[PDB]
Amino acid sequence: SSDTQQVQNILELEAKIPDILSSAGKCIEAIQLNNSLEDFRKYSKEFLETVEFISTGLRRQALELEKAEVPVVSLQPKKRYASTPLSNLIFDQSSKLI
Amino acid sequence: TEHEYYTELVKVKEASWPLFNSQGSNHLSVQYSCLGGISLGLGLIRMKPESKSFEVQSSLLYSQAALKISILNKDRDEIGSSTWSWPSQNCNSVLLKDIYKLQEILFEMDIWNSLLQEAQSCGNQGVNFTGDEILVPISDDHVVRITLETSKQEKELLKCLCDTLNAIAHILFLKHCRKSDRRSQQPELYMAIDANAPLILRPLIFYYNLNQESLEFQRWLKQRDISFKFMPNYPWEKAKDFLELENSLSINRLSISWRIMVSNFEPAIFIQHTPTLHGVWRCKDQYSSNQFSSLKNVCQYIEHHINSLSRRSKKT
Amino acid sequence: DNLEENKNQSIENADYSFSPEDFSVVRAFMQSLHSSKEAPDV
Amino acid sequence: AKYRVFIELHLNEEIAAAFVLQKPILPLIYNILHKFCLYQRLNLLSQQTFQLSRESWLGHLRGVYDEKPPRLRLYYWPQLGHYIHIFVNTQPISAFERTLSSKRSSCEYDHFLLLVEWHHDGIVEHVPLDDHMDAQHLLLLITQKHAQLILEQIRKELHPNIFSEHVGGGLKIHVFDNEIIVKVNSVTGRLVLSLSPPRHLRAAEKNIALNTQPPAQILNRLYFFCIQTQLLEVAQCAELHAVQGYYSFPYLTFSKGKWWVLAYNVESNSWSVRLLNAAGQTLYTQDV
Amino acid sequence: MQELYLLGVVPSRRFEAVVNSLSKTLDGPKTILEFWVVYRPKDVPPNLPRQPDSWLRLCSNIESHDETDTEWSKNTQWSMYLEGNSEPKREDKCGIRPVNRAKLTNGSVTEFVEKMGYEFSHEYIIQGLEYFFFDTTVRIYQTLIPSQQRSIKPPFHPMNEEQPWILHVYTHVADASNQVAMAKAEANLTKVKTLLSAFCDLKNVRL
Amino acid sequence: SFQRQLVQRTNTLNSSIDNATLTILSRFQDILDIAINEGKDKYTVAPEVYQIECHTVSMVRAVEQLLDVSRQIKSYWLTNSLSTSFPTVDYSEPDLEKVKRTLTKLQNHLLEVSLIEP
Repeated sequence: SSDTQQVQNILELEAKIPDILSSAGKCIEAIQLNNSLEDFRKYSKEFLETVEFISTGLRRQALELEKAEVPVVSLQPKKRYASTPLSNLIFDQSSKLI
Repeated sequence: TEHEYYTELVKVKEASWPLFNSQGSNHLSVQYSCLGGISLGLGLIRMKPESKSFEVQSSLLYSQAALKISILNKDRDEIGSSTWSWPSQNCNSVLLKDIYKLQEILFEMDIWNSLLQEAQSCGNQGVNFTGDEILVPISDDHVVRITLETSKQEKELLKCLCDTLNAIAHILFLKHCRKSDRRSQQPELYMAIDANAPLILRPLIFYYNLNQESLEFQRWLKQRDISFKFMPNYPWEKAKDFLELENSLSINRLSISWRIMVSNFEPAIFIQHTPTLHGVWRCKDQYSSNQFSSLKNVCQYIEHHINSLSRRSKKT
Repeated sequence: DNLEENKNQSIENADYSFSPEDFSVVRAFMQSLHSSKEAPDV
Repeated sequence: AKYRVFIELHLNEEIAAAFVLQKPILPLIYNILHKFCLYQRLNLLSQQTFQLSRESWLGHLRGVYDEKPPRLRLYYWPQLGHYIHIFVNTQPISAFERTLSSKRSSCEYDHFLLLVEWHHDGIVEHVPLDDHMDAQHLLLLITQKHAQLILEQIRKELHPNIFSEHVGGGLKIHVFDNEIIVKVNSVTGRLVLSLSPPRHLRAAEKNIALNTQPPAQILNRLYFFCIQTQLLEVAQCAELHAVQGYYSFPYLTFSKGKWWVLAYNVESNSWSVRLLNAAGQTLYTQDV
Repeated sequence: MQELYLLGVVPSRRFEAVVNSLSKTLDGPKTILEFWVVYRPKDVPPNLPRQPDSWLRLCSNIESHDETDTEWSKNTQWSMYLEGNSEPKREDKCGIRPVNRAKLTNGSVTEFVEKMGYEFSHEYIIQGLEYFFFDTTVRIYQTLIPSQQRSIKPPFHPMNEEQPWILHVYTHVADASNQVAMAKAEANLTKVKTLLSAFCDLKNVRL
Repeated sequence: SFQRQLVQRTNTLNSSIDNATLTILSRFQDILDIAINEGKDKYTVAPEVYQIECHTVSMVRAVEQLLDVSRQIKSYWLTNSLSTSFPTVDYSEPDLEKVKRTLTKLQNHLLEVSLIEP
């Protein structure tokens, strides 16, 4: 778990959310089309975990966002003047011209 | 739509690039000039459903740009030619290629800012600019004109000169980036004009007037055929890396001895030559030392010897 | 056009940079033109 | 393509508006077609000024654009300021009004122009415009005329003794020239001794930046001093030490060696001898 | 020379991130190593100010100089400081104290404090990095105890197992009388304060 | 202080999250209260329909709020500083020798060099 990896973990969370719609619409459908209280007991029993796991997953990922201690405000960059790769790059072209 | 995007951002962040949020546009954006140079640069990663693959918007003018330099003739017909170039990249994605062309464009815009800005101060060496071009009057009626890109053996030799003029300007440019570190170099400031000039181009002129003058002098001696011993000692004669060669170009005095040979009996007249970059012909004979400026005075000074010493030959 | 959350964060100086500015002043073109067409009437 | 869309709309509205009211009919579109391309002409200029602010050439440029009918306010270098205005304008003339027409020749257009004011001169000259034109070139022509007026002014402030060509105040000193072209943008004339100039730079340009004294008395000092720079190089043979133990009057006082003391001199310029201590026998000659 | 100091504790637990941050938003880093010495006045009766800051502080860059040498104690470059107390009830805005950067060059260096009658007192080694910002500059502290008195042989002794890194923003006013220069300086430090407050908590501290 | 900033920010995030989830679950939960049919007056049924649709829209909206949070968090994970400057084409490390011979030769172009000597 580092840098981008948590973001990828968030990708795992991403698939779950939209379905929460149809699942609810599935639950009602059990008392609707299926006309069955028991199957509604089932899918309603399933439906809540989509809520709980995602909610707790967010609260915990955010807690990770605090543990990482990434600053609340983006830093203003200095006008970077001479990272080495830029230097030996330009030098490389210099020899390339020579 | 979602998974397509932030994964691309992962593709860039994996390549280690700064990232920053924008205004209400809400897209994350690349600090494409991470290697830096002078000015900051940013670019939003615009979504491109039309091409699926993302493309980066930027305020930059020309899609392509480089610091072209060229040699005008007496009729200003072009002879030499050059254009700045970059080594090829091997990106896993088109977008990163766009980032590299982007950064190189910002870079060249900044180097143009440099030569244009110096072009103000260095005009007292005779540098000129109409704004759209930069005149550099020199010997044999020529102008080393310079312009940013919009939107038999002599040709090879001059092409090598173009390589020098083009590359070294960038090297010195990087040296200026090093000088932006703000050590505040007091002693040269009074040797300097106004004020924190890049000094990216002045030495380049300096070695040229040096070359032309020493050349003219040697031709002055050859015209009457007289022996002499030129004794160079360039700062760049000694370097173990480009970092030292970088410092080889400086405001330092450049002494040059000139043990001219005249009499087959009387001693050679030492002729020190020390052109300071800013802020020159010191004769020294059998009689006494002298300090000139114009080379012609040096010539007539020799003429006093070819005259009066000949009269000394006539004394007995 | 027609007419011309807390996401305030951005780099300070920005410049040199880019940021839309998706559109500007183009409305002011024609509208200055019609405000001016009525000018002789005024 | 948005321009091909949004523009046609309102114009097609007004074409109907011609029939909603009195008949004009066509020319009303024509006028609207100009100020459009004229107003953009300001933006395409005004925005460029900002490019000359945030980028080169940095400061001394901040022409604010205005929300009213458009109004630029370019500024310049500090000097105890100075500004240009630019506007569209309407100037009907009879000379075409009757001599033309009755043909494929419009009566009223009417009307559109491009003002270019040139203040702090009292001239307010209406300099010609002719595309291509940029935010730069205006400023260039303006600095040219303005600074050249400063050149001719100082030329009036210069001594009669030192004649100068109209080319740019390029005053002579036998024989070497001292061109004094004014620096573009910020002043302090970029004079060129003649290639690469010696220390007089700091004595001049940087000293001119000091702002103290008129840019003339200093130049007078330069004309006074450079001749000495020549003669001292010519002073090497025959040690004309130019001892100042006599007097610092303009006539000058060379000495002699290797030995009351005679005092060879030059001033007019002409050959001259004035042994003195005191002030003894004197006489003049004119060779070469 | 009225210095405008600032202070900022850095836990060592998070110290590297601060470095990676500052390097990407400031000039430098430039390497910092130095060997303080204090030589104590010893005179009675008062009025001797005999203040804890009144004790003199000679300073000497030692980094470029090689560790193996033992005669560095005089051969090395040296300087002298006073650093008076910060002005009273100075909060919010940075504290301000007088400072005087003396220098000297002779084979006789340390001896002079005895020539003033001063004798050896407490001493400590500093290590860290400096960061330029035009005029203003920020240096980060580590007050390592030397392995031996006047010895330059590593390891040097930490005050504790987890020594805080002592961040220190400062700038050097040429003279107190110029409220204009004071304004430019307070402005620059204000901008620095804003610049790095995002990942650190600087504050004025009395001295 | 540096701490309370991230802390309170975390408080904002948790607040928006709990509010969104509670919103969804509440709007769904009250539909069952609205679910009753028989025994109601014919007029009383009518508002309840609109209430159903509005509760549903409220649910989908809070669902949008969740993604709105997700984008925030993603933005926070990309606003952090890079560990290092990025690698590039360091390949073909440039020679120093040719540069010297070229500069020294061109500077000595048409010139009769005569060694050095002390």
